[PDB]
Amino acid sequence: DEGFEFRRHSNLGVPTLGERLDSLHEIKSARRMDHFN
Amino acid sequence: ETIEIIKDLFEHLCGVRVHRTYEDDTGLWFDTSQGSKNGIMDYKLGFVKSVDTEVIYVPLLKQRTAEELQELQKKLPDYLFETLSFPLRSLNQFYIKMSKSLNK
Amino acid sequence: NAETIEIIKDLFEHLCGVRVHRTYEDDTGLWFDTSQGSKNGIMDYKLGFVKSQAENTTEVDTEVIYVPLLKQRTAEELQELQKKLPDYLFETLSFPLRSLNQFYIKMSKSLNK
Repeated sequence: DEGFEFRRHSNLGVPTLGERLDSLHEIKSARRMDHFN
Repeated sequence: ETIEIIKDLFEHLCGVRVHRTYEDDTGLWFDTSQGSKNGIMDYKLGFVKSVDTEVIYVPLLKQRTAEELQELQKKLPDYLFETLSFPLRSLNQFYIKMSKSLNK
Repeated sequence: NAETIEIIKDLFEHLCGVRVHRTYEDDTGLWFDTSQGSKNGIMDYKLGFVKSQAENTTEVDTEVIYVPLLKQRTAEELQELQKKLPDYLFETLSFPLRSLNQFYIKMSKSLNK
């Protein structure tokens, strides 16, 4: 009985296993751009 | 006020549909569609917080037929064909860029 | 931003530049008290949707009522908008639902002037 760490989430939806993978890849490979003026 | 009522409003107001959403460990994600008769682009928006918020834009070409993507090739700048990261303050600028590109 | 509906509205506020302050339906239709804008300028207005039943179908006909809200703006802000926005955007307007995106585009280009 020591408690635990967790993270909160909205009810926006549970992803698939593939989407979890996709998110990490897309962040990692994203090209940084500051604005679109 | 329901989520369907808000989604209906913005579909007719600024031509954006939200199809699928999910939250994973990196952030909030939205399978999104934008445009009109002139041209439609599907894409993924992800909001990853680090507190500052970053937006990840992922283009989605699968729904596009061969003809509407050769039109897309002419209308879109190259960066809208690639996965982008940008701060949250530029999201509206992004929408306007995408609107003007599709409307060409 | 805990509730899903707040997340959706936050998304459209940052994406389309429109904040919905209230949603309600009374005997005059379905109404949105909204603001649209950014650093360049803000316009307050109500959007009303007047559904009339079609003759031969469940598919409703929708008329949009635009009511600009100037009464609570300062005179200084009101003269800044007068240079950017055409006169009809300071009047109550009505137009079919299908023209709503054109209205939004016309609003957006005016505010970004």
